[PDB]
Amino acid sequence: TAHLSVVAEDGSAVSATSTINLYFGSKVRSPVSGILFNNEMDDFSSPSITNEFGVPPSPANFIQPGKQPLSSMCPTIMVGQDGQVRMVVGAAGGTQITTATALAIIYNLWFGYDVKRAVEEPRLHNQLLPNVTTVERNIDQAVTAALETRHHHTQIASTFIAVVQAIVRTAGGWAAASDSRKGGEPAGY
Amino acid sequence: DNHVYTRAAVAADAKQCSKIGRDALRDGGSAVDAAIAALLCVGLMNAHSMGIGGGLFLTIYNSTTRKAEVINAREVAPRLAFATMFNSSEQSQKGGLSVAVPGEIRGYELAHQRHGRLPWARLFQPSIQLARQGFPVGKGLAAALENKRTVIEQQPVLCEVFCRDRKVLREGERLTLPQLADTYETLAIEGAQAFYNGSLTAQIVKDIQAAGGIVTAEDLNNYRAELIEHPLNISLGDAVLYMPSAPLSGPVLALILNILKGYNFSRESVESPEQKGLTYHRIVEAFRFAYAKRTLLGDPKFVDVTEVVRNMTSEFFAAQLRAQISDDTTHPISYYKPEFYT
Ligand SMILES: *[C@@H]1O[C@H](CO)[C@@H](O)[C@H](O)[C@H]1NC(C)=O
Ligand SMILES: *[C@@H]1O[C@H](CO)[C@@H](O)[C@H](O)[C@H]1NC(C)=O
Ligand SMILES: *[C@@H]1O[C@H](CO)[C@@H](O)[C@H](O)[C@H]1NC(C)=O
Ligand SMILES: *[C@@H]1O[C@H](CO)[C@@H](O)[C@H](O)[C@H]1NC(C)=O
Ligand SMILES: *[C@@H]1O[C@H](CO)[C@@H](O)[C@H](O)[C@H]1NC(C)=O
Ligand SMILES: *[C@@H]1O[C@H](CO)[C@@H](O)[C@H](O)[C@H]1NC(C)=O
Ligand SMILES: N[C@@H](CCC(=O)O)C(=O)O
Ligand SMILES: [Cl-]
Ligand SMILES: [Cl-]
Ligand code: NA
Repeated sequence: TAHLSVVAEDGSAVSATSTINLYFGSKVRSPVSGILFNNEMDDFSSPSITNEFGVPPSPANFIQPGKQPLSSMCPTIMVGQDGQVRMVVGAAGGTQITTATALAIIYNLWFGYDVKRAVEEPRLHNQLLPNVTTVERNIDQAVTAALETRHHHTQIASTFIAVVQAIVRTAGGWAAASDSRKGGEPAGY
Repeated sequence: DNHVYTRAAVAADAKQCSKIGRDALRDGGSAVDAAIAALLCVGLMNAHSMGIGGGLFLTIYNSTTRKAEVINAREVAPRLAFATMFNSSEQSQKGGLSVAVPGEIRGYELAHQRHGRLPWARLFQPSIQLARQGFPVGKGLAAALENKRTVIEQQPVLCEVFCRDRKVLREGERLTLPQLADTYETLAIEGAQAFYNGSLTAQIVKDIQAAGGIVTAEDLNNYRAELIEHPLNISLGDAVLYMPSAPLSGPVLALILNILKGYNFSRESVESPEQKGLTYHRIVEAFRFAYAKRTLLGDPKFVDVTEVVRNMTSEFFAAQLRAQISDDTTHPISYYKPEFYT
């Protein structure tokens, strides 16, 4: 998955999230065209596959011909009451996409973190099943303590949680940030 | 340098692709032109993540009409697919049978028909060069190559481009994508039809089937990107948030944020350890309540999600869930009432 955010000079905007699903998709590359094919069929639920311990299938997300599989993707554009874009945001990184997108919005909109900080700020994730709270390596450990004393079992993500690209309107114009977890950098004028 | 820009901005996950997007804007492109040009480049530099073999969604806001739209160009199950076609995760994750019908290029075409200002071919030009000339492998791709070292090294058609002397490329080493360069060139000149009903089509079907897949020419001919004029929105303060409904996770996002909005988070919510710890606790619980309802979601053309989605975007419902969040404890799974049937 990759997320990209754009704001043009006229104030129009695009939030685009694209994916071939797992790393290198199906692992099928065409020797002639070079196209690397998705494994998006894996995003369906299957009745005979035991996905996770104690997690049943979701019948709403079973394979039918012509059906699109459920996705965690959520490319978002926030617009102010005056019609001007306020934030362009989304994420990559599997089931953590939605939680990470929520966190980036919370961080900027409510906690007052500037866009770069909103992107770089440590994240955490819980998706109910499985039943564990994952936190990034550099999270404020007072947060970890607050969670554990409230009976969350936490564990630390061996790499990182998601990748966020974002743009936010400021008095100085359009502030952009790409996530250092993957190494991107924005550009503009 | 600082990444605050007076006029326009592109935030991609590779520097050169953000730049390519930015140049398109400079040369008179719309935000859509820039997004397509940048996406084409990301498909090269982060080929593990996305590309013309996959699918996407675009949320687009027009500053003039003050309207938002969504373009759905996500992959679909092929016409020969069925509910019980897979019996292990390995079957659904590897090989041609794991492949759904790619929508990427029809999505770029629809967006471009609606919002493009630059010529189609111009959007591909810088990525054709890049693929043909080569580029140093970035951090993100390098870690992805390391992660799948084994499968890549043992697969000669992937190692062809993703190795140097039989071993996966590392950060700094040169990656060239000479076949994709030709493919991008054909796309630029013959348009989207080359992929779906044109000079690339039969080779696509052949590659997918040779690897055990079931995609046919008919699937490609029939794929359509979909314009959604009324995306999901929620109201947050004086703002509106536009995001895609099912089969994407806008409704999950909506529910998380509507749960949390009744706590009136501010700078104070994170100023002391006491407030901060409680705040992050409340976030996790909102995540759990929202993921509970997620298991009822699916493609709305195949499954009736009208009321589920209605609830997931309702502030009242979110308030009902917030009132069940205990400030002193998390709860067992059943507490959140995950549902697998209506
Ligand atoms: C899985 O089992 C079903 C039912 O026997 C069968 O139709 C299908 O072809 C099998 N698929 C694979 C990939 O083994
Ligand atoms: C917004 O729509 C109007 C008319 O519908 C059009 O003139 C304008 O170019 C559009 N903006 C973009 C960025 O497509
Ligand atoms: C292209 O178009 C039509 C159906 O749209 C079909 O008859 C024809 O065989 C297709 N050709 C290819 C190469 O897919
Ligand atoms: C939000 O969506 C609802 C239902 O489709 C509708 O009341 C309204 O027009 C939307 N709001 C905006 C600002 O587009
Ligand atoms: C929606 O929410 C209400 C509670 O506010 C509940 O009675 C109803 O069952 C829910 N509907 C669906 C379709 O889940
Ligand atoms: C889930 O984690 C919570 C943490 O307290 C615990 O209460 C519960 O027993 C765990 N297991 C289930 C099945 O909910
Ligand atoms: N294919 C998944 C995302 C996979 C990933 O980011 O690793 C989705 O659309 O939700
Ligand atoms: Cl990304
Ligand atoms: Cl190639
Ligand atoms: Na930045």
